[PDB]
Amino acid sequence: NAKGVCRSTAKYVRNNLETTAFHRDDHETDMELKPANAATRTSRGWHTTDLKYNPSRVEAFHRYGTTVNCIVEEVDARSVYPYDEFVLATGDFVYMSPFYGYREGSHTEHTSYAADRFKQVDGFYARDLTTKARATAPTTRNLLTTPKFTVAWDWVPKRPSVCTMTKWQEVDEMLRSEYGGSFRFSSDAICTTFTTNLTEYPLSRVDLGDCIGKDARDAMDRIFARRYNATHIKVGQPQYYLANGGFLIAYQPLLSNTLAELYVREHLREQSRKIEFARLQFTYNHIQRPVNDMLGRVAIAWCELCNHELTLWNEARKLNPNAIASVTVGRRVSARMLGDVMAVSTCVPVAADNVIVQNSMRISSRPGACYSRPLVS
Amino acid sequence: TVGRRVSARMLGDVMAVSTCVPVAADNVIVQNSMRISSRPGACYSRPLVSFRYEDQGPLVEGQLGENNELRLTRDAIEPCTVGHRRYFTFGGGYVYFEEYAYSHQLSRADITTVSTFIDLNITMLEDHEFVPLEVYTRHEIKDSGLLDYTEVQRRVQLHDLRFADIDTVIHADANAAMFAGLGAFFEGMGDLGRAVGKVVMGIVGGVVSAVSGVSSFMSNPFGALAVGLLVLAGLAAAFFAFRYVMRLQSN
Amino acid sequence: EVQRRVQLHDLRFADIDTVIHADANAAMFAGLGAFFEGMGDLGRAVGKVVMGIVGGVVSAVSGVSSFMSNPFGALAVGLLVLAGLAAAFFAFRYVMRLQSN
Repeated sequence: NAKGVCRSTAKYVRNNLETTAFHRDDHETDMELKPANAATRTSRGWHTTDLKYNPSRVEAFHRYGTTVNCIVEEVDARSVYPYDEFVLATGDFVYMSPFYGYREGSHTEHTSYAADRFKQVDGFYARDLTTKARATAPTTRNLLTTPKFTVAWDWVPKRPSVCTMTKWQEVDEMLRSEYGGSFRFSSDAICTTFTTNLTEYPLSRVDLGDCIGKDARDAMDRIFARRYNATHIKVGQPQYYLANGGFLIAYQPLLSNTLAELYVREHLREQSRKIEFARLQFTYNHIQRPVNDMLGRVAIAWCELCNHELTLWNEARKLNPNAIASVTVGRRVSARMLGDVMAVSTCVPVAADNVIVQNSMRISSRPGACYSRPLVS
Repeated sequence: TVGRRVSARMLGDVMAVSTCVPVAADNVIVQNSMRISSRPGACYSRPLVSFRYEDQGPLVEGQLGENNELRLTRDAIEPCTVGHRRYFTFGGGYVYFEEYAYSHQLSRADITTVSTFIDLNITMLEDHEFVPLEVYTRHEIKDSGLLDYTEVQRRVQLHDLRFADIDTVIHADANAAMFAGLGAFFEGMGDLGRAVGKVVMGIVGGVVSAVSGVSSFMSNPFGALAVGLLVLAGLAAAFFAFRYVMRLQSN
Repeated sequence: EVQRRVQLHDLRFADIDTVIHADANAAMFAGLGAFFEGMGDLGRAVGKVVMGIVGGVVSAVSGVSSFMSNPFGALAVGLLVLAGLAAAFFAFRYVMRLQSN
């Protein structure tokens, strides 16, 4: 931080004992940190020795008795609730809360490293290794030593709380049926089938802030006004259910005008020989049988269609991961198959005038070979 | 198409089919390592397993295939890489391996799902590689996951280049450089160049063919033995006669 | 199956590369190196000169091997040994006459 240099010496372990290394077998010296040429605009990096890029590495390791190279790298970091640990853009984990420290409220957070491995600094000032210029305002700096690298970040107090659940999908049409002592839900919009117990969940016992309830009511009314107001009727008040896998479903049953009148004429005959549709919806067997057949056929049609599309899409995913992932996310991304799952990251853009193409694809050193695609700078 | 697990194979322009047999999840065991001990450069592509068809039956050996399939061959092998990481589907969950060794198991609920053809809520990072030093010092190959269609055709084009370089070496021979050197010298001398070159090329051809003949004879064990016995006899005769004349030289 | 075979072929090329990049003397140098490192200071004092003389031996053998591969090089030694055999057997038969009488 003070000058942009390292000591040219290090401690290492071999044969179960500690030993000291020295750059090219020479004495302790301040080595200058140089920018990495292939590093992006963001996620910058610096090194003390050029062997990572220069071809001299083919002989350098046989030319000197020992080498020492100092590395410094900027990376993105992410943490998720309950914020007990975090990950780095290199794929490594850190078993400590990003909000931890010695200040108020920070010292009670989760940690898995010894007390000597952590240190905090107040009134710290950053300095860019590229420009050699110092920062204008101070920060609080956290420092931690992992068994394979040291890591540092700027400290901030723990952010406020938020609603326990977030809206994922608004479904215009969703069929519900009862089978094997459980409810089953399905739609053409999503290929998932939700399964749930018959008992309704008491949402009011937990959503005291109405953050789930209010949003649900508004969405159901928007959908009803847009598509159903002219052809269907609301049967009763909304219902809440907790589906397998950790989803919460807000449901609103409907009846079409053409079907509602069948319940009306049955009720009129029942009243003649001797309205809350919620009391009648499943009582008249002769009306429900045609409905079970009609809607059962619709549900099966959607099920067969999902299997057809998933089968084609999952095969294309193996041939070209980048194209398939970019279409799903809606932006250019890089993707790779790590066995039976996919890993992803973001690509960085470059302006069209900052690119130059070379005139030849032939390799001069080996006459039989040629490049498949053009060379660029 | 059929609505159940089946095995299929393409016999040219038609398909052949048969039924698969199920095995219970508790009758299967996975091994801790993917490295091959007999040949240090090779590693298995997918984990090794052991299982039983019935709760009391003898053990059978295999390799874990795609989508819970149990293969009986143990033939998926690759050259070992650095920075290896993999997740394999296993009995309704996943098993995690790193640097060709086992680590732990996960539930299908532990990983986020791209549950729709389009979804924008993913919170990615700009990844930065923490490359191992062996890539520079020992020139070891860095892992790159499963091959895609572009990568497959890139490797096929690289292998046919290597075979082409081998063909050039066996089709050509060391005398071609000599013949080219001689020809380049003679063509520049005109009529005299051809008048001398035509006879010089003939005698040089006689030399290389004669040398090739005697060299070829030694390929046979009896040919190699005959020349070996001749030089051995010559050595015995030489040292005996040399020692004998040394006696005369002495007195 | 296609990607399984592609990975099997690149394993075979890696084994071929390993054989041509390495050489028979590496095993000898490794054996010598392990002995001299284990021998300590005196081991280094001897090893530094031993690698020089062994280098002279292997380079001399390679030097003649590079000559022997040429048709004229093979012919030159062939004519020399043939002449040596003729000289040896003639001289042996000659002294045998003297040995007889």
